[PDB]
Amino acid sequence: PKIHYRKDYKPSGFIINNVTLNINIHDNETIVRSVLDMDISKHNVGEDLVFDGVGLKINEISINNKKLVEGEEYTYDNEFLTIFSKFVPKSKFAFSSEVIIHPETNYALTGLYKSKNIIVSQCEATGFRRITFFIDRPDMMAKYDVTVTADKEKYPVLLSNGDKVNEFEIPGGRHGARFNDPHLKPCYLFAVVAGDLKHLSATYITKYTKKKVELYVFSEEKYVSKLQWALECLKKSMAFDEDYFGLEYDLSRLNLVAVSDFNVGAMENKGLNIFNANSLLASKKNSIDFSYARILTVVGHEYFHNYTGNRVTLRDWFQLTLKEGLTVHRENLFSEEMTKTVTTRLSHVDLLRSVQFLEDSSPLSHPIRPESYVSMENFYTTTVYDKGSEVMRMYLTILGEEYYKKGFDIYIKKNDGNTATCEDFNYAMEQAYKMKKADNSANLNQYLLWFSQSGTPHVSFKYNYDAEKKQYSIHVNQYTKPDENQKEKKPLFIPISVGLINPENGKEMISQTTLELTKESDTFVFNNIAVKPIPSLFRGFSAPVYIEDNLTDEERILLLKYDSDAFVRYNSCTNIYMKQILMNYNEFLKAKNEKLESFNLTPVNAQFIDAIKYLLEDPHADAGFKSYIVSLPQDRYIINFVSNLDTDVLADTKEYIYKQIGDKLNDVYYKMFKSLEAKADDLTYFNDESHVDFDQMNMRTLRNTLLSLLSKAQYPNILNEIIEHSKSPYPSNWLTSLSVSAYFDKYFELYDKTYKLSKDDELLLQEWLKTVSRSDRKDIYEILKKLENEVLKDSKNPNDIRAVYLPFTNNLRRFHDISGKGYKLIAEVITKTDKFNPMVATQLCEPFKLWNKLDTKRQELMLNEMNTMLQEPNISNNLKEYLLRLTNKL
Ligand SMILES: Cc1cccc(CNC(=O)N[C@H](CC(C)C)C(=O)NO)c1
Ligand SMILES: [Mg+2]
Ligand SMILES: [Mg+2]
Ligand SMILES: [Mg+2]
Ligand SMILES: [Zn+2]
Repeated sequence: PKIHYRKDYKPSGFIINNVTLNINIHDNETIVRSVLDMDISKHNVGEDLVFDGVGLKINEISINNKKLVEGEEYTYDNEFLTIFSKFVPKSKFAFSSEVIIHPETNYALTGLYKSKNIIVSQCEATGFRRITFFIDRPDMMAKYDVTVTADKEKYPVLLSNGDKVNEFEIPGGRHGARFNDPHLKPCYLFAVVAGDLKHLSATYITKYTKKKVELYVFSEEKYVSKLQWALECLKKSMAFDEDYFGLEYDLSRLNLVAVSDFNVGAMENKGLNIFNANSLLASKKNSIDFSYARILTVVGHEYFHNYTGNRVTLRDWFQLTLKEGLTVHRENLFSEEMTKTVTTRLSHVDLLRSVQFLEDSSPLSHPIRPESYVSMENFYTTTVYDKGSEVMRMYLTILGEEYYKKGFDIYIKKNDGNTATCEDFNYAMEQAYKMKKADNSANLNQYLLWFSQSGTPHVSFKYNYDAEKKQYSIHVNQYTKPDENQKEKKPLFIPISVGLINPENGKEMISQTTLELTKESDTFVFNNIAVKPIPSLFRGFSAPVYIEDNLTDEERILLLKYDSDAFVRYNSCTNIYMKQILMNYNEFLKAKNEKLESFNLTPVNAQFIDAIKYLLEDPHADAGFKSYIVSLPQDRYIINFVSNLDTDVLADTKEYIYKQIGDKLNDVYYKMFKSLEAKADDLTYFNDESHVDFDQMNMRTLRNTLLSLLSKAQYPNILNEIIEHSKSPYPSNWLTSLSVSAYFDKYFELYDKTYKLSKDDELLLQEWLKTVSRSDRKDIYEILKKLENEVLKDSKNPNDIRAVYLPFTNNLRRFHDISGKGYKLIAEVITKTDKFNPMVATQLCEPFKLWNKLDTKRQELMLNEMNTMLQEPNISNNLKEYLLRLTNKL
């Protein structure tokens, strides 16, 4: 395989200053004419001029109006256009090409493609080369003049980046529009859209310079009614970047556009952000609650890239985390601010410690700045994004808000209009650190290990209290497991946000403080500690690590009830559940393997259950928080703690724990389910697509979590409640009625009822598909076949394929059926999908990432299917690299 290495970065021998494009859309072809105004750089050594260009049909090639001929002045192999050096000018020159491409058959959704009746582009990372020839790498920055032409009836709205400088008619019922983007950019930020689009618009006035910006949001006509919340979230995003970061938008217009067929969430093309419709479009009668959160985060994310990615871009793709990690951190800050609910930060932590920790213990483990790749696309990972965000967030923890803001401003100004590297960011943060420490010898050189070292650190603690001296010590150790990336792991700079709780009264004993652990181990000592405390460690989840608190369950319960920090409270609960899960798992496992006729199970701690009841009954405690405490840890979290995991044993473990707690709490759960109804399902704001009450949404979440618990329990007459719930105007509620009815004969009636409610809205139907797919049904395999035949059919829409299959893959009992039939079904979907969309096929590989954590029969079955996929003729480079890495061959 062709391997690119971070250390081998070199600047190009060429410069592209201006790009002038004419994109002429017709029914069965698009013609792209492109002039590149180029020059020779100071790094040039008279090399051949090599352009990326994939799947292009060449009409003509010229340099300075001299036609070039295949075999004589150039070669083209369908991937690279090579202009022999004799024909490459030695000073400024014009390169012209005209190629033909076919969006109407581009089902890979990269380059220029058709999504329903909209023509749209996706260029990040390597898509621009599928539109026209270029030196397709992010350090090749240029200014763009783009003309789009098309049939006017079919494609009345034409957009590209930047200012629309002209619009004109063309004979034969066509028309054109010309765009000028004045900001230098890499080609990955180019976009064009053509469609029969409708819009909502508003004018935003910037805070400092009072610049008028016209905001447009666009969709197909059918769904124009679903654009309003996106527009509001854009206004919120713009205000937040002004208010926190002092950053103002930099063009007269910003367009956001929803398309039905999109590989991921959205894309930050300058002035022309393009979204998966599931991440831009909602209405309260037609969307579940989680859509509102998702749109807020994704709009925010793309908007924040306008500085972190666009105005300051990447030197090379190994720097991906510099824009994605930093943008996710900005997006998280924004979301926390907008929602004002503690469950926001918790949700980010839950995702990291489940999916990202799994990745980091897998054969796919990489540092947030990888050292190599074959397909850069396989590095758009939860590591690069979510661990990257936690690495970006630790700078804020270490510096505090004022000095963090200073460092960020150093970075953003210094590198404006240019490329940057992770080192540039660390250098800016290090300038702030020196100022904070008032010591120009302080440095953050150790911090760089967070970019280069893979794997999750393990941090463990020991405590000692001397009552005569009123003196308390916290001794801390860190360990990272050696791996394929580093055989010897070095200690990191780990910030440990800490409090100390008095167990006698539940109160805070110290000003919160941040311990800076820089060695493999260290002991932090506190004086004037009046009684033995219970430590409150890694407040806010202050570093991306495995925490071993070495606390008793009695101490954990005291923190769950009385600590101030939502993460420590949640983590203390998590830890009590993990101790129980591992103990019961081992009990069940021994019983199974020893074929015992009788055995014991350790009961769930009765004081913990009493604590759960106390919190649930507190009318002043948070509804969202409550929903986390009655839920066991996610399976992907649990599996980080078990080797050779028997998934059936784990399923039996979780069922036993849930049943123990419900046997004590179900009546509490029912009383709460009823008592929360009035406030949860209040219709204030039901017609207001500009405002969401996130606390009220967390109440619905709690109700729906409780309803699931009671339904699984067969609580008496709960079917009555399920049927009433299916009549609620909130889709979150009526789709929950379908999933919780899985435990009853009424499931197929609710399946039909909710289908009819869902089938006329593309996105609501996809949410119905997910609801069916995750249903806890013994007959799930026959239900999947019914979805395939009756609803999915031949769809190539990634959202339809993902909706049908991914939730089902999280069904611990059924997906991991010891026959292997679950593994076979998903492997067939992967292979099928790879024939037209390699990026989506690699997404669908997700359940296989934990293969080497499973018991040896399941390991063998997963491995069999992975190797079968690898044998498929014409397997994509994306899928083949992924699977070779995952199976320890690469
Ligand atoms: C964790 C993670 C891995 C890969 C991709 C994503 C995010 N979904 C997106 O929409 N990502 C895009 C990538 C573009 C190249 C489409 C993004 O970062 N938009 O800013 C998450
Ligand atoms: Mg082609
Ligand atoms: Mg997010
Ligand atoms: Mg469709
Ligand atoms: Zn992004």
